[PDB]
Amino acid sequence: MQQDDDFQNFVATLESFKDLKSGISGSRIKKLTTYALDHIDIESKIISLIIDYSRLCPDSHKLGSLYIIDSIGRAYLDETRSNSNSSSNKPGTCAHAINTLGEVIQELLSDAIAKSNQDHKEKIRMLLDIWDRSGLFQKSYLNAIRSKCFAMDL
Amino acid sequence: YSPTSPSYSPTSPS
Repeated sequence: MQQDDDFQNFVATLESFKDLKSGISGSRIKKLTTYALDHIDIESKIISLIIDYSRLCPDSHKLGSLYIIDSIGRAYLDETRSNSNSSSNKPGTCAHAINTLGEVIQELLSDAIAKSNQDHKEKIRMLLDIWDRSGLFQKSYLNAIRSKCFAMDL
Repeated sequence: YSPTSPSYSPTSPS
């Protein structure tokens, strides 16, 4: 790697994601997740960037950001689940990244479904269905859709 | 081909 492969890859990839319409290509998700998971030395910066990336951008990017938050979130969750407070010090990092998404996931989901059509809705329903199917998540931690109405009532 | 490149789903982040 070189000095040209710094946070520039994450930003430039998310920017190229915003520059395009339709399609949620996994390559851009791979670059984002790659630079995040490469060393985990940045949490609130990466998280503020993807959340606000969804915030400032159209519908395709609400869905796209849900898939980005999904990959980095699940990867963070497994990586910090593999760790323990008896083998780590100084709170922060991916643990706090998930904790920070935990304050916006409610509006990210509820808007991403309300902005969606039957197809994108069903995709968001499938995303949360896979979260529940994986057993990596539990009840009272997914109410984010402002209760089942959104994609779960139909 | 598909609308994604490479293909990706909530099944696995990696």
